[PDB]
Amino acid sequence: MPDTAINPRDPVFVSYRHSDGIALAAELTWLLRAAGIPVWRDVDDLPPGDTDARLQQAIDEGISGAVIIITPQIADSRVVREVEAPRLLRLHRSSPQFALGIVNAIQTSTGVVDYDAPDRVLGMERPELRSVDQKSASRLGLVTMARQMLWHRIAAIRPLLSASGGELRLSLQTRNTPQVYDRTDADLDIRIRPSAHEKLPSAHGLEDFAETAQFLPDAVTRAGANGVRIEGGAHLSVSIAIGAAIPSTRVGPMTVVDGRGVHWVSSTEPQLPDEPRLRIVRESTIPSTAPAPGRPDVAAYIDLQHPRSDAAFDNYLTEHAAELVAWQHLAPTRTGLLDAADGGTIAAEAVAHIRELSMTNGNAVVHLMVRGPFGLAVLIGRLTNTLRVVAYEWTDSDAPDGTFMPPRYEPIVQLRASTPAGVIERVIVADAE
Amino acid sequence: MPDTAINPRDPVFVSYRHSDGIALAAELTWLLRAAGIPVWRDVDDLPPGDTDARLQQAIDEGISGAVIIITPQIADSRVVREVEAPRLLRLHRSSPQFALGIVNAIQTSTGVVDYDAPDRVLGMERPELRSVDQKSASRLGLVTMARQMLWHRIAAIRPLLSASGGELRLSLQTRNTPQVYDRTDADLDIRIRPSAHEKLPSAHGLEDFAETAQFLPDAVTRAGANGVRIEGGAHLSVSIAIGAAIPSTRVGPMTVVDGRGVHWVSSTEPQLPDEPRLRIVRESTIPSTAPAPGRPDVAAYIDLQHPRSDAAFDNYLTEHAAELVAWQHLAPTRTGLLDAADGGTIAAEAVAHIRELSMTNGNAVVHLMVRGPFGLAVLIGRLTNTLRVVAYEWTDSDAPDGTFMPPRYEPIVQLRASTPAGVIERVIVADAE
Amino acid sequence: MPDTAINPRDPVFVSYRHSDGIALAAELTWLLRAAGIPVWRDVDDLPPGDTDARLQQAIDEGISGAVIIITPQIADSRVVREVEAPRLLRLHRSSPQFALGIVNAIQTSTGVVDYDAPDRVLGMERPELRSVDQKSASRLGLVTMARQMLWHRIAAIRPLLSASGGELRLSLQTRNTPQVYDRTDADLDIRIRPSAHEKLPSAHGLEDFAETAQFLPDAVTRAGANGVRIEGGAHLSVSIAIGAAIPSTRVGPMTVVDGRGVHWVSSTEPQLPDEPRLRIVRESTIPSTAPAPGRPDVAAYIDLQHPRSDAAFDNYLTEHAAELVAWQHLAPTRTGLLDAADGGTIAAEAVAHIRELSMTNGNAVVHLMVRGPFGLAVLIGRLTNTLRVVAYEWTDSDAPDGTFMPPRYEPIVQLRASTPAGVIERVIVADAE
Amino acid sequence: MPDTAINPRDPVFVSYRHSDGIALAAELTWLLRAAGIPVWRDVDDLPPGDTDARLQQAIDEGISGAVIIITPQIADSRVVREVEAPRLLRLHRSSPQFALGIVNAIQTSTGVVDYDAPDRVLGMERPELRSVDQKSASRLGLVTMARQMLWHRIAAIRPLLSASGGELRLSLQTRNTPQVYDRTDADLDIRIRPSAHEKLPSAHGLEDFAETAQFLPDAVTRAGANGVRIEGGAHLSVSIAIGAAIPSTRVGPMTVVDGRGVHWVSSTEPQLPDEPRLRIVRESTIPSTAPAPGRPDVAAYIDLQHPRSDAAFDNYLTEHAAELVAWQHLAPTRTGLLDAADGGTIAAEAVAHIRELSMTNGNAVVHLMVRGPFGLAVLIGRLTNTLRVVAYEWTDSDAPDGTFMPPRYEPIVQLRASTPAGVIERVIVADAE
Repeated sequence: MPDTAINPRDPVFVSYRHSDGIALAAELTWLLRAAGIPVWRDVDDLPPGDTDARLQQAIDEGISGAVIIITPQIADSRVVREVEAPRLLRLHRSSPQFALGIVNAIQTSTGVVDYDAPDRVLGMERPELRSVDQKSASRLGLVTMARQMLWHRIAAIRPLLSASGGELRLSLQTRNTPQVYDRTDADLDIRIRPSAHEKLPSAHGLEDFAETAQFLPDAVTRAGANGVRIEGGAHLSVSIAIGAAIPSTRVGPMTVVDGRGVHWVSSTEPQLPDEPRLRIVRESTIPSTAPAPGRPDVAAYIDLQHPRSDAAFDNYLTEHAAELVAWQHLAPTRTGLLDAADGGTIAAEAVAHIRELSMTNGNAVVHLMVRGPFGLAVLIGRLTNTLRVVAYEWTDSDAPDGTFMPPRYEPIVQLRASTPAGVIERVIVADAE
Repeated sequence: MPDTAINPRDPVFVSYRHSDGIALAAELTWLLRAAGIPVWRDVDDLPPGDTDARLQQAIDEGISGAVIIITPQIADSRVVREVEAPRLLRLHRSSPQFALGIVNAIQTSTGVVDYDAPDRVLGMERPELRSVDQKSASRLGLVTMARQMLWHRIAAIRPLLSASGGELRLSLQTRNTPQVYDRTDADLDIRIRPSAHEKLPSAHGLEDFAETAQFLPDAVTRAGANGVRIEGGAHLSVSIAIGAAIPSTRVGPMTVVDGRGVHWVSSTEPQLPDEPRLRIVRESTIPSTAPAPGRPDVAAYIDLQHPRSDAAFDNYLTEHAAELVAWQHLAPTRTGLLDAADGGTIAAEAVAHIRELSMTNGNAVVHLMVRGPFGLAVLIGRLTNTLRVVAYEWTDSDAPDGTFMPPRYEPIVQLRASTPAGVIERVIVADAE
Repeated sequence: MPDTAINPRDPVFVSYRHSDGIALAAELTWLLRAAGIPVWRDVDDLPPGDTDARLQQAIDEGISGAVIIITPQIADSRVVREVEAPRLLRLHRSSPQFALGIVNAIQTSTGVVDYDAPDRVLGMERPELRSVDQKSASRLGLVTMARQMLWHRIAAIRPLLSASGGELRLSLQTRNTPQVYDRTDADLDIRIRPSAHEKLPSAHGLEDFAETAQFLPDAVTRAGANGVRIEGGAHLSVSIAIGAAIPSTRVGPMTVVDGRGVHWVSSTEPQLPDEPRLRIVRESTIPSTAPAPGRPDVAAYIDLQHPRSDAAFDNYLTEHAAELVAWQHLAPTRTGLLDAADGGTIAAEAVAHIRELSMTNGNAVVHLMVRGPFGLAVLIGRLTNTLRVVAYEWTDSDAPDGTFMPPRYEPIVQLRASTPAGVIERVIVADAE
Repeated sequence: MPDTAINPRDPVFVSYRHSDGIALAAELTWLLRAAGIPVWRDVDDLPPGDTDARLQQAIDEGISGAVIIITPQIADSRVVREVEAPRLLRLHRSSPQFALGIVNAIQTSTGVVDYDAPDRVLGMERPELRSVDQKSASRLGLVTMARQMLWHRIAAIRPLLSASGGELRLSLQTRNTPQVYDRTDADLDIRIRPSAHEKLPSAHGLEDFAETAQFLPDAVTRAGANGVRIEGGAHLSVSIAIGAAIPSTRVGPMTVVDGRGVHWVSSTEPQLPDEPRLRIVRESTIPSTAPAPGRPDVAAYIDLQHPRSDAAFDNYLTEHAAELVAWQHLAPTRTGLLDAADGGTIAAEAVAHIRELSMTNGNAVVHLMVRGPFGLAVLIGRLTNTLRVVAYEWTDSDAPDGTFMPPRYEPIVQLRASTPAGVIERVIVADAE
């Protein structure tokens, strides 16, 4: 019921019902997942039929925090009344480490949030919910509630992090479907919706990761970790995004582990190494008759794997050579896959090259393309701070209408590592729908 | 009687009442963060759950100090008189080295500080609130009480530093969003408020750091440490500002950790070393009829990155070429990243050229543009004891209205280093907010 | 038995209430700090908490000496009568190594200090407070009681130095604020009030140091130290002043330590060294045509930091070339920071050059004008006994009116080493505020 | 009581009271300090505290000798009667090697010194003070008391000097303030009053030094020490005085160390060295018709500092050239300071030149004038056994009227070494200073 029931790295339960409930709960769960939460949802995973016993067992299995949604349908709904609310409230009142989150959606007549609204909808004989801190069912309010919940989880794990060498562990995948057990032995578990475009990440998911990315630096600095560890490795653009979220400029040498269990460590900041592992395969030369009307643009491409797929990059250049000031394509000079030990130095060389292009060519925004291991993608996205970065993703997929296109690079996000208001400045990617 | 009250490196509590206290509490917590005091406030950090219960566990966890904002609305305070304040009073009565700070907004009709008002509104039958120290409700008063709180924290940590370490660990950060657990295993933890422009320190937070820059050297001299240690990173203008606040003239050897786990040592005052690891890429020799009457302007550009970013500095120069007497560009001779071992001598070399350019040109203010790592910049601010610095940071960000503006250097602080009034003499940055 | 009372390095408590108390004790605190005794003051240092309990704790932690200021308002005030006076008198009765100072501002028709009055005014029925010595609440008597406190401190310390190698330790600063834990492991702590004029010290501070200037040589001779060690980093003019206060004639091998924690040792008495380490960059030649009547004037400027700043020296010359018989400019021959033992040697060389300037112009007062490290300034101040020194402070700061004042030197202090009346013959600077 | 009161180095107590006692106390205190013993006086050196318990502590900690000054007002005072007098008599009775001298301002109606007065006025029951030695309250009686007491101190210190490598150590510092802890690890501690003219030796202090100057050669003889050492350093005129107070024939080897901790050793009776360390710089032939009317006058100038003032000496030459018969100026051959090893040889050469002046011209007094380290001045005074010397001291100070007079030497003292009347025949300086 106390410590035996509460575990800092445990999933978070969400309670809801009906159309407004399902809509707000899906938004809340996706945003919270983008914040790095482990979450438990009924539509996520349940053996149907006697759902009451399964819900009770899942709650008893250890729930780090709770989320409560307030709608009149909640008052009408049976499950929220008795199946889980007594358990959640009991675990709240008994265990301090446990957290209870309540979100109000009915709103008052005037339009202010009602603090005592949960009391009538949940029907508790003793209120204790008005005294509970409550956030409105607005996108800013919802992301603020995710703020508080993620920071609570960081607070809970903080003694363990101080014990475990101060190494904060993150798990990131956009491909993995929603799953409660998707949580690993990791402090934060960032998951983003897999899109129907089968290679692009979801536009809604990247909007949510934009809203929640500002907490990632805050989550890390709350963790009190001298180092940051990332396991998994999402799509290349999302990897650049999570790198920009936690730059080595701010805190920590980042060691990234891929799904293939390879350790990508951090060795240094942007640098041209003594022996260059990368080379300048292709560059651009152009005189500008009208240089930089508005913002200048620099697009660059990185190859970290020996097979060369320049055809799509050539198509991108043919489409957009006029806009970009200069483009550079890099490849590994050494034969064989990039060494795990020297991964940080390879990332340093790549980011140093992109820094050279951007800074010399007018401090222009970088249309970055990374083709390499997800850990290295995170590493380069990590080292870039002063560069405004726009990440592109590989797409060999058909058209949204289902027709053939040439291998095309498409934009995902516009990144800046130093933005307090989220490293994802804009989700430029079009929606799958 | 908890021992955690004795623990000095614990956050300081603030208690304020709704609207009447929101402004005073916000200003007080901002000055506390700027002074280096870790603080827990209602807006930043309520872990989800019961507000009264969460405050209870947060206070029981351990607070070195506590401050109460006396406002007329406390008479109707739902949480203060019930749980928030009685725990504070119990801790105050419990242990000697615990801080209870009183800020009173309920001014007497005469206009003097009202000693009896906090006791009356707090509702405590004991008149101990009259005998406790109490400061007025104004920016100067809030700054003075934050002075007292900082002095109490430093005094509590002083025997620990005298017995072991001999190094005062000041951690300053700008883009860390205000939060209680951002405090690290350090003595004093400086934080500023992040704002929208994503590269300029917030004008309000910068003014707070200006007020507390009177106090930070006092923090050092009260800690009694042989030297000063910094762990973390901040806006590079704030880095120059803290360097001015902690000049080499006062503080021993100063070891600065940039958040990467690598620490920059301080070696030697402004000198041109036997080997010039830093060269002058561009030097200014242009004759004007006379130097501009009034304060002469000097613009020194010191970029420590081999990736050259000349666009923004050239734009600033063309903007101010007529006004400034002379300009100097300093970039490292060696292509590799600068080593931590000689970082102190490198910063000494940079400040030596800055002083050459300033004193040779009529002993003028130096418009400092820095691209170096955090430790090098804070050392550069450290060694500029008599030279006058105005720090600039780069903005690829568009104008506040959204219209593009080319890469620009914009002034943040006007530093007259090592000043009793304050090392940030004027907050020259104009942020619309 | 309280081992804190027998600890001589502990601060000194001053008790004072109301307007007369604040004025008299503020003057007394400035005199005590200028003398070297660390002091604890009400207004400047109250850690936030119950003021009565805070004074209890402050008295408990350690008090080498105590001072009570007596006015009728002292009899009126409850705290001065009750919270601290019983503790002070009890510790005075109990422990031998404790000094209690009683200064009376109440004068009967006779006008002599009222020996009996403090016992009744303080609220103590015992006439013991009459037996203690007393002095008038004027500048002269207050300075006398300050010298008595300093002499008691040195008397208590003397066996400790006699055991600890006979090295008297001082820590002296001009721009740390009124502080209690300012005390390092230093016998005397000379702190001069900073007053809102940046590089310029306070006229009140220098005057108060002047009143206690004669005590410093007396402090050294009472300490029975083979040589004096000074930590610190005061201003350059105050540095010359303090050096002249403890001249090379009276103390012997002196190791002055700056804020950097590097030892500037005393090697040799003024001489022209075998290798000239100072070069006469700019010298004035003129016959004695219309000099200053009676007393000729000479200015010697020494800039030991290689960055040459002759603009303000040029302004000083243009202002005062007429009365000045000659001026000599001293700079180091080789570029860099000058070594410690090299520091003693260059101090000897600089004083030799200044002596040559004074005698060649007819044994004249020297407008000594130093731009160098604190230890060197203290050493040149120390070696100049026969010579008379006028010390400046390098205004590079704008005037309070806002009008631009070119970099200029202010005639702050007139110095004459070995003067029994006071090494600060007259404070030349106007009031800071 | 242990032998801790038998130690001779620790000071001697003097007791006075009220108005008639203060003048005798001042004269006796100054005359003992000129004699060479450290003396403790009430108004001089009482640490802050209750005067009764402070006298308790001062007497109990260590006291070699005592003085009870008998005045008509001693009966009225309470403190003298039972606070320190019975304790001093207790120590006198218990410890044999303790000195208690009695001076009587009470005069018998007949006119002889009153032996029986101290017993009744002091309050003692039994006849005690009649048996102990009694001396009148007059300059001759006071100096006779110093005779007896210094001789007792020397008798006590005789075995210690004989055992510990016989060498009689003296400490001399004219410019130091009245002090009781001024004593060093020295047999005698000669002090003179500080003068308000800020450069001149004090008129009253030098008068007392003249009165007690008979004692010092006798003190050296009675100490039974082959070598005599002077410490602390005093005025160069007083340095010549202290040197001539111990002529060459009466001293043997003399190792003089100033406050600088550099040893000046005595080498030979005045001789001209084979290699002249100090050379003639300007020798003058002065033809004065009818030379030596009565007795002739000679002046000599020995500046041992490489910087040559020469201006005040030129003023002396202009003022007194007519009556003067022959004058000589000696400046060192080697550039810089005078080396420690050859100090005795340099002094011998200088005195050889001085004696050449004082003999070749005729039987004449030399007006000796020194710019040299304390040890060489003392040695020069030592070697002036036969020739009669007048010591000069320079003044750059403004005249007491306030108007300026160019650098000047004033006639301070005329010396004739080894005389029984006193080495200080006259204090030529006025007594107004």
